[PDB]
Amino acid sequence: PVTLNYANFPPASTFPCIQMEQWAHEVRTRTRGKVDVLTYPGGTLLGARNMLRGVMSGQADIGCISLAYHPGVFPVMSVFELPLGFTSAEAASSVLWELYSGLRPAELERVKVLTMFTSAPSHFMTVTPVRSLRDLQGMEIRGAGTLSAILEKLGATPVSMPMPEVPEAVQKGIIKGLFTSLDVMKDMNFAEMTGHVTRADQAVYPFAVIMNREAWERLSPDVQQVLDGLAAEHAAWTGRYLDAHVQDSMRWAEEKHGVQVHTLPEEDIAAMRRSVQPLFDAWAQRAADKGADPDAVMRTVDALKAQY
Ligand SMILES: O=C(O)C(=O)Cc1c[nH]c2ccccc12
Repeated sequence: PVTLNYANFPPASTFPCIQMEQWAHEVRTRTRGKVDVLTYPGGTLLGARNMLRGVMSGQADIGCISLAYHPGVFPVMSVFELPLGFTSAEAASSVLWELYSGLRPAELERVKVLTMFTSAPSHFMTVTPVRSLRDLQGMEIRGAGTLSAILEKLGATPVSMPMPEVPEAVQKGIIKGLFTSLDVMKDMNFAEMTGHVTRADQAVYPFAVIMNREAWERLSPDVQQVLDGLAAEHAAWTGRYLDAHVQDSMRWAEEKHGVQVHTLPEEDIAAMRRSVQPLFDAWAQRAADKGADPDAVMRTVDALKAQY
C-alpha cells in the first residue's frame, strides 16, 4: 500500500475540498486499498501560493491549484478564465478536462494532471447594492487572474487575492465585494458579510488537481490506469455537486440572512459583453508570445462545447 498526501488550500466545507474527499474515496475503493490518500484541507500542508511549487518539490504528493492564482504561468489553460458562455460548473468542468486532455499543453508538463474542474459562473457579492454598471465604477472588488482583468474592463477596481484571505479583506473594508460563484455565500459565510448579490453570469475559475511527477512515476501501471480512469467522471461529478450546492447556498442566504438579489438592465449586460471582448485578443497574444497556438485552442474549445 502507498499513501499519498493531498494538500488543499480552502476550508473543508468548500467545494475544492469536498471534491478532494470524494476523489480520495474512489481511489481507495478502486485500487482495493492499494492506494490511500491523507488529506490536508485548510492549507495546513500547503497553502494557495506555494501549492504548485510545494507539489513540485514533493512537500506534498498531490495538490489542488486555482489557475487564476498564477499569472503568466498557464498561457493555454487560462483561456478558461475568459467568458466562454458556460451556465453550469458541470459542463465547464467537463469541457476543461477534455481540453487539457486533448492538447496537453507544455505549461503543465512538469506535473502530472490527475483531473480538472471549475467553479460555477461568477456573480457579484457586495456590501452595498449594485443595480447597474454605474454602481461598480471604482468599487474595490476581489477577483484573481483574468477575472480581475474582467473587473478592470467593467470599470471596477480589482484587488487580486486567494480565497482564504477574502473574508478578512471584506470584514475590514479593504474590499467592498467579491466576484466568484455563489457557493461561498454559505460555505464561507459571505451571506453574513456581503448582503447583496448581482447576477453577472460571468467566467468561471479553473482548477487543476496536480501530482508530483516522481510520486506518479513511482505508481505501478495498473494503479496509474485507475487514477486516469477516474479523471473524466470526477470532473463532471465535481461540477454537478457544485451546481446543486450553489442553489442550496443561495436559498439559505436569502431565507436565513436576508440577502438581496439584483439584476442589471439589458443595456448594461450588452455593454458589459462588449467591454470584455478585447480580453480574448490579449489572451491570444500572450499565448502566441509563449509559443502556443491560440487559434487551435479556440477551435478546440468551440468543438468541445458543441459536442457536449
Ligand atoms: O479560485 C477561487 O479563488 C475562486 O474564486 C473559485 C472558487 C469558488 N468557490 C470557491 C471555494 C473555495 C476556493 C475557491 C473557490
